[PDB]
Amino acid sequence: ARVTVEDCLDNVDNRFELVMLATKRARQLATGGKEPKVAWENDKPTVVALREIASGLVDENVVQQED
Amino acid sequence: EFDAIRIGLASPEMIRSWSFGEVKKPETINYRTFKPERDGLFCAKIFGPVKDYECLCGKYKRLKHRGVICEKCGVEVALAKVRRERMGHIELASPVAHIWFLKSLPSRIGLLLDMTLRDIERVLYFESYVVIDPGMTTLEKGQLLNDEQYFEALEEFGDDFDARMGAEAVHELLNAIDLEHEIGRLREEIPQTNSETKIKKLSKRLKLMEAFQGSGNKPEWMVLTVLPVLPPDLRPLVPLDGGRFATSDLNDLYRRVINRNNRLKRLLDLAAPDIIVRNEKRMLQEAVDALLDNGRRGRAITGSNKRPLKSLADMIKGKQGRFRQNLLGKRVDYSGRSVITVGPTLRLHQCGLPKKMALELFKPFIFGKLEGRGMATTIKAAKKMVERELPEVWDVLAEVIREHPVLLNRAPTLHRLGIQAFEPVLIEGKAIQLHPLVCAAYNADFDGDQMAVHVPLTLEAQLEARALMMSTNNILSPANGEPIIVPSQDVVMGLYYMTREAINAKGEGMAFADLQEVDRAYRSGQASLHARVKVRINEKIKGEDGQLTANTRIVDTTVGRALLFQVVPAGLPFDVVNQSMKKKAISKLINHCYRVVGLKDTVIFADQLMYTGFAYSTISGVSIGVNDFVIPDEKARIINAATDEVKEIESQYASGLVTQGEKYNKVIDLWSKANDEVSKAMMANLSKEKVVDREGKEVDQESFNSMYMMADSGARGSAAQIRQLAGMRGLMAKPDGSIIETPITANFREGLNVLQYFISTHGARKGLADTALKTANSGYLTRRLVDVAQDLVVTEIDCGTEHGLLMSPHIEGGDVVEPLGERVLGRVIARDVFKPGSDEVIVPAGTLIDEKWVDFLEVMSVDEVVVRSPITCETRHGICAMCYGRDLARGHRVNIGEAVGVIAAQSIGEPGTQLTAADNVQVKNGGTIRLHNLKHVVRADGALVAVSRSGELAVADDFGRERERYKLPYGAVISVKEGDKVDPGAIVAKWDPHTHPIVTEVDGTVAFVGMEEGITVKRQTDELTGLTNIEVMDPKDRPAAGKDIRPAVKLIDAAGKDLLLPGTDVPAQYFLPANALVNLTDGAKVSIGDVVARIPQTGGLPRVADLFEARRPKEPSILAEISGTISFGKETKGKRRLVITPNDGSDPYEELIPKWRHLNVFEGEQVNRGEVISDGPSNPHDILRLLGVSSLAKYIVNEIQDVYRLQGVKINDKHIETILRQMLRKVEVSESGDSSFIKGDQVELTQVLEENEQLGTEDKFPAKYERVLLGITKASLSTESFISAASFQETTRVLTEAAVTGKRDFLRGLKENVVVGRLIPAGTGLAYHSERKRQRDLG
Amino acid sequence: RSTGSYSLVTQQPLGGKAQFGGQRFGEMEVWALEAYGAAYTLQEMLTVKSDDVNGRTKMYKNIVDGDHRMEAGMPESFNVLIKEIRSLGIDIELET
Amino acid sequence: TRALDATQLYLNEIGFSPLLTPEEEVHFARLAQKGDPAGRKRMIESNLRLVVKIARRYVNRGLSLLDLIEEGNLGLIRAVEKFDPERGFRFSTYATWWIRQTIERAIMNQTRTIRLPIHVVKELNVYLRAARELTHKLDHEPSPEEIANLLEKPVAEVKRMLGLNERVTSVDVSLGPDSDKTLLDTLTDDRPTDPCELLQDDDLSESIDQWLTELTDKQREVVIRRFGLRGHESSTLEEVGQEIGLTRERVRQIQVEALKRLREILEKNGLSSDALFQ
Amino acid sequence: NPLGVPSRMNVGQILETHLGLAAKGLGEKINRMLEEQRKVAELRKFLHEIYNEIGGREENLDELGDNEILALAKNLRGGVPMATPVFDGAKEREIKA
Amino acid sequence: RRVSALGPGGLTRERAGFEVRDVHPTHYGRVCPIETPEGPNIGLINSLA
DNA sequence: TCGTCTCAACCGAGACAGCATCGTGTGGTTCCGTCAAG
DNA sequence: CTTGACGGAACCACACGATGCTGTAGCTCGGTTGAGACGA
Ligand SMILES: [Mg+2]
Ligand SMILES: [Zn+2]
Ligand SMILES: [Zn+2]
Repeated sequence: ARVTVEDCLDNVDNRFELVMLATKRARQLATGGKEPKVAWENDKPTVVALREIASGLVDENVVQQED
Repeated sequence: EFDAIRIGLASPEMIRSWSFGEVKKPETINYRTFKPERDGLFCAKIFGPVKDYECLCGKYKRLKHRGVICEKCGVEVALAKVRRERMGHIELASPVAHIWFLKSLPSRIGLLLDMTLRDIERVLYFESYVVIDPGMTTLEKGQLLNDEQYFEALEEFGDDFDARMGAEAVHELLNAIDLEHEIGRLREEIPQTNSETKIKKLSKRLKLMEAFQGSGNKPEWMVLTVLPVLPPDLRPLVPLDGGRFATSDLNDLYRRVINRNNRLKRLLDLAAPDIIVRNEKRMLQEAVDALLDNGRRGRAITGSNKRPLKSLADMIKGKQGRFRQNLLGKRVDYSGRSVITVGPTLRLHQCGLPKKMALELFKPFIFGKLEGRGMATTIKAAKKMVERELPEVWDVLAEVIREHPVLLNRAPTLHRLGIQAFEPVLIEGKAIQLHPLVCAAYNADFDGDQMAVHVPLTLEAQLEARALMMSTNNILSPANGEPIIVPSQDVVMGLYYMTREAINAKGEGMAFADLQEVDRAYRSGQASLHARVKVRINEKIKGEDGQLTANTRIVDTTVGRALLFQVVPAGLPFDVVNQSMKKKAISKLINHCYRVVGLKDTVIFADQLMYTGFAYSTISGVSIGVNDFVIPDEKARIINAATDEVKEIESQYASGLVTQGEKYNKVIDLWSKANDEVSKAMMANLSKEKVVDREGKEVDQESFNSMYMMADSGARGSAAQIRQLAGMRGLMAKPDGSIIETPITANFREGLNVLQYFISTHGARKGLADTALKTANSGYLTRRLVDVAQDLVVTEIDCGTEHGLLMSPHIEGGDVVEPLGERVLGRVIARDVFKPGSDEVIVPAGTLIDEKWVDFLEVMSVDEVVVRSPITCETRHGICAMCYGRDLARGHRVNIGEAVGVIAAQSIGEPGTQLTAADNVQVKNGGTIRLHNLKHVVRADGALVAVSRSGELAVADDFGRERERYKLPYGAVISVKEGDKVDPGAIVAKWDPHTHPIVTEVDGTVAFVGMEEGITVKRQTDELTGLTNIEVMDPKDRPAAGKDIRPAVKLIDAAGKDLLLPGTDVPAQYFLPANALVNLTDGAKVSIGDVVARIPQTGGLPRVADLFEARRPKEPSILAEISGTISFGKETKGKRRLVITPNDGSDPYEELIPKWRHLNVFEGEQVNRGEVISDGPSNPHDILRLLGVSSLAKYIVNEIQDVYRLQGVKINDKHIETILRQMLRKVEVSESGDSSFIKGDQVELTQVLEENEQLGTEDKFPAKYERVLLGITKASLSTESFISAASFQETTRVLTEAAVTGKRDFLRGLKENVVVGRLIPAGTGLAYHSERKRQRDLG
Repeated sequence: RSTGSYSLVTQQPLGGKAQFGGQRFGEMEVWALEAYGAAYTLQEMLTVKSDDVNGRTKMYKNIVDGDHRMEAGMPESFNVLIKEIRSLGIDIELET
Repeated sequence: TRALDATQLYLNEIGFSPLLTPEEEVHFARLAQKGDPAGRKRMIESNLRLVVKIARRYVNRGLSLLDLIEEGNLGLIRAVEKFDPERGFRFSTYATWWIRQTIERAIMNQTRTIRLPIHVVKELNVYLRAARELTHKLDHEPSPEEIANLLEKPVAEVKRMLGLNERVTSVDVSLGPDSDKTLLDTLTDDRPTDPCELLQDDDLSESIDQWLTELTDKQREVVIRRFGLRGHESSTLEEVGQEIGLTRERVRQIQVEALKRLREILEKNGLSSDALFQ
Repeated sequence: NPLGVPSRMNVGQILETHLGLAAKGLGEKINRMLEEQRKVAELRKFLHEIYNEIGGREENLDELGDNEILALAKNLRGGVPMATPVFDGAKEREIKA
Repeated sequence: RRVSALGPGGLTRERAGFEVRDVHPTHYGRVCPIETPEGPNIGLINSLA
């Protein structure tokens, strides 16, 4: 329910590529071409993007195929 | 976009092509109308229109034509921004030289001409002459001549001579200089001499010659005959109130040089004589010098004022020194300053924000939402409805408040935690509510300052801000392993008054069912917060990875410890919360639970702990009162006894027994003795200030008053502050350098008089002076300290080389100062560790030291650990992430792209505002003795005499770890033997800083050779037969015949055979220096090791500046060059020529020593390289010549940590290790063949040059190098950049160096990329830079 | 202040349009900004919030229309620097 | 050591200027009339004491002393260039009058940023001279009313003449000795350079483009062709009589009813006079 | 907050708030004394027992009862001021009294 | 009653150092060191007793 | 007997009048945009 | 759907000074450079 980046920081231990991944996910959400996986909880696309990053549902190859 | 950011020298023709027209009139604005004319400073034909889409005559006012030219005026109609694209030019009939190449600290014309600055300025001042292309003449082109000398040279030659003067001769010699062919003579003459002053000029000459060769630009392009004009939109001309105008001084100087060039044009066409064209060219020289700079030789003044005019240097820089206009001030949009306040009802993941600024900081977001939802598609009605305060604006605005980050930065910036990220809410009022637990990270108490907010526009910046500076990410401080979120006094007083061991209360010995049942029982009103009760705990342990076993434990916890484990979740044990809840205790607790659970559970535990601490502070009832400060009755007795003692001191001083200094030292240590005596008495009466009893007469415990609680907690303040409140205030010292002998007989409770307050105000004003100057001094040092460390990017994952550097704990003094676990936390291991057994390896890999490895090495007895340091890395232009430890905001390892140098400099720049003999060696704890690099010999009586002054006394413990380290000088006596039992407080080593004995190695009879009674020795007899020995003479008091004679006591056998020491061919003959006394006469049997003769023997801001500048102090320490035998050479020749004659390799060179410095070198001693001789400190650069890198780095981290430990802060050694690598990055060479003899380049360039030359045609084209270490004001001047160095250095020197350099630099660095606003390499720009490298010159 | 009128020597906002300006984003602010390992906000706050010509227009059009592309473009700070450097006659070209 | 300056060097260089009897200057003026590059050189290199004596009187001005000695020798060489020796008098007074004209031109062209012709700076000079004469007997601040009463001129005329005297100071010398902030970042430009203004411009352009595309075709054509908004020139119904409509009254009624339709759809869209023009 | 006394080295916060509590106690006492409608003899005895402490001096038995006593009552019902010097001010025992 | 050391013929803020920012005990009743503005200038701007 | 190695000052930062065109004010008609009138 | 009248631009001739030119003759601390000193 809250913004938690620890679920990705303890998984990938990188803190660099998830910014670009959530960037591309938020751009695909704001462009209106890709639907979000997790439902909206009265948030902006940033929270949905970081939740899809921390849940491990979208990756680099998945975002490249979605582009 | 753009690439290849280089600097090259340009021809006047390409300056003409960059120009758009020639200016020849001083017309700026007309006197009739407010419209400028043509051919002026504000012309429309050359630059463009003053308005948008209009012409100068006013014929075309449409929007269609963008590149069309009018018929009446020769201007091009375009936008209003095209005044900031086009420039003009000024035609120079005689070319004028550039004074930026001359008036700087180097004068490059004098170095390319092998001249000085005086003659090359005198030829511009039209006082001396200069000739070009002499050929067959007596004087060459580099000679000087006066007017009569040039007339005689023209008369004696007639032809083949051209005598010019000014800057056209400079252009002629720069045309006919042949810089591609003149470098060969310099390269041939460079090995001919081996000077210093001449070789420095030859080295900078070959440097500028190689720069002209690799530049690809002609040297004649320095002098210019086409000079551009400033763009007229950068210099203001606007109508003011009342028909006035607002102009800059650059308009005035450019108009002045325009009029002077017009007068030159009107004077050149009348067959003018030589004197007036010399005067006019000198006038144009001073005119263009006033154009480029101000305040050197022109000193031009304006009308009706006293301030000097502003040149183009004040347009490229402005004010505040030699810093650029984009670097001096940058007002960023979407900002605004406000005052802050604390909000305690908000979580860590949110904050408060008032609606009056929330209507404007979210203005493009509310415009997009209002135009997207479908209520108002316009923007002017949107502005009207957000300025009319409608009812629906909050309902349509609250969608971008809940889940939208904001930035907030303090306007005095101290560290990296001053900027943060939070989530606003919708409140009332005008000021901003903040999180309580982040003001300690801000270092900003709520004192009513001005804090500005920032809102980034795109949502990508919001996502990365919530990734980088959201408060659930930067929990750990960059200084050490303590968190930057520090609990303040209210939550720690809540945990202090909550958990307590009480004697008498209501409900003593009761039983509680569970934790929440205890919470119900405490709040009923019959149970106390502190009582001896009993309760079971349903605790869970997270020791196993992926399983939390449930178990109960019966412990003797109180009500408060049960309510403390009520808020603490099931990720912490119940035994760790059984202490007294001090500040450092709960800091270690929050660091431990952070390290074991990560980030989210830590930050959700933080708000719940803050909430229960706030509630338990609200329902608490402590206060500091008049009965809180207990005054003992023995304090007045101590004051009266010490007053009688100082009256005795004054009477015995007035009677005429002692001097002022002895009684002064007596009072300044006895008053401090009384001070800490009444201080520990204050601790005693503050600890024993509680009278309680439970079914008994009396019972003593800890006191239940707020002063003792804040003393034991230690949130803000220390134990030395309550002495001023209750006991004796202390001994404030005078700011002149002395101390005041009269004490503070009263206190703050009873009331001070005038005199004691007058003593206290001097120290108060001194402390105010230190706190006022320390902020400016810390800013002034950090403005270069982070400036040198802005090129520490990470671009490599794992190199593969095997190096490292040993890290030793601070064991100076009696006990250990810094522990081992407080220095290697978060670090990575370089090689395998060696157990004291046989073939026992813990781990053969470079794993990260986590929270388990620290107690794993604490259970072990290893102390000499080697971590992977970046100071011995193999990467080029950066630092790999495998060398850097885990000392970051995260808990895991660092990754690729982290700028590790700026945090390394900020961890030093942050606590910079908080700052202001050897008679016997005794041990403190019982430990074994360990000899480390010391050569000693046993004596006949049983003592141990050490002749090596490089040896250190290491006191190893019972396990084998070193807990105490001592320094042993030469000639010291070691009473204890190696490999013996331990003894606490015993004497292990004894040395006199007073006399200096001379121990011997062989035995037998002695014989003094070269001793004369009157020249070398003298029979001195004291009064009443007090001294009967042989007194030697001084070197200056001796005669002229015995001045070069040196005595030497030859040691031989008793039978008459020659006795020599083993190892060397020379016998063991001891010399007789001055001021010595021989105890034993010649011809007597003397044992080995006996004393032959007796020879008698700041801190803070400027200290850290001197160790960061790497410069020598006022009195440096001189060390011996090569390890081996140290002998004396010239004595009365003017200096001390301490020669070095080793056994392996002898060198003919000998280091010099001044006669003012004291030399403690013994004649004939085996002085190694690590042995210090002279008193005072040795700089890092100076040390870097004998030993190497490791001893220098451990000396640097020791001399940093000893001064940084006394304040209270803790800084890891990596934060200075990376900047030491950065200032060690440049090295020098000492061999030609591929480069010159003396040149300073980077070590990575020399490494790749050696790697390119080792595999090629020849065998070994490259040679060896030499490591030199630099400071923070010259390591950043050896960079290959120009605009990164044009911010802190003078632009007048670095721009001329770049202009003569011609180095095609790339976008490597950070200042080159933050001066323009393109993609930064350090960070998330790795994908963009890899894409640019893939699409640029690659397939 | 959300949007302020830019200056005459560069495209940085300032007062005088009946609105007070922002704070000084000097050296220590951007130093604390690049204290962490990030690179995108450092150029976003330097080419979108100030020092551009058409970049703020295309970014506002991307905000209004909704779709994001993040075009790089060319800032005007490089233009002010190349004019102030070519005023001294200095050859600067691009290889590409 | 030695002095690294220019004025001292100039003063040491002009020490070799001879001062003979007037017959030498008469012979030099006679030789300069026929044409020879020796008499003009001697007259330009032997008559600098009067030049520096003229330049020493005009000190403490908006120029430098090198400019004063340069206009002095420029006026001297312009005097001896077109010099007529038929008068038989001394040319020192002629060079003095030429140097006075050159220093008047230097005051006119090298003092204020706004340039001025001869007559306006002459009436400014006599007006400031009259103000200097009257302020000694007035013992107060000079007001334009007494100057207009003394000079027999209207008050608005002399107010407009004194309004040209701007006397602009520097942009770095701020108020007070501590110049922590200059005057470059204080005032802004008068033109619209805010992103708010250009943003409102492009949003209003897109809004009226959508409102013209949502209206009728003939109304959008007569609204775009008349004002020149949607890719049209600066032509009207008198120029579009052979393009859209022949009768001017018919297309004028069409234009005013299209403006009434635009006003009523702005009223129904939430746009009024008080919400647009404050 | 009780951090202002140990960290900042000023214990005058506690002494000033104690004298403020005493002054408001005396002010509420003279306010309820004026409310209780007592005679002027009780008011002058009240001023006598106020102005006869250990520190300072007494300036009583000078003011008239009808004008000056009512004037000081109406102008001291909203609190009373103290007069302490800087380095020889009020001791603690008069504050305890 | 402000006693400032700045202005013409005096020491400015950068010219103070550690010389004029300290007090001598000859100021007994003359210069009060508990009256100076806080910020970038403490010690050189004094007050009158 | 001379080349090179320190070594202490030097400098700079955080008037008057006349002559030859001249450029927009000042209308001058003329074209245009609009206002009644059927 | 037609017709005739007035106020406001729109180049343009006339013009009134007005631009433009010309002749009288008495604090702490780091890079640079000139100068003394010692050995091969
Ligand atoms: Mg504050
Ligand atoms: Zn035009
Ligand atoms: Zn490495």
